[PDB]
Amino acid sequence: ASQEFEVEAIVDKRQDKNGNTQYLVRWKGYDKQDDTWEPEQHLMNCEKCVHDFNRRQTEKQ
Amino acid sequence: ARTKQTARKST
Repeated sequence: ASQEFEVEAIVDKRQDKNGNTQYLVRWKGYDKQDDTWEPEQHLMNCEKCVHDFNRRQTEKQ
Repeated sequence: ARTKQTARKST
C-alpha cells in the first residue's frame, strides 16, 4: 500500500466524539516533526503496535 | 525496513 508506512511506535492516544480511538504515530525513519495522529482504522496492519502501546501504559520510563 | 508493522499515513 503506497500510504502504508512502517511504524516505529505509537506514543499517545485519544478518543474522538464517536468514542473511537486515534493514535499518535512515530514513523520509522522520520523525525518527530513528521509524527501524525491517525484514526484507528489506519492501524489495521499494526495490531502489534497497539498491543505494544497498551503494554507500555503499564510500565515506567 | 526493520519490522512488518505498517499503518496508513494521513497526507
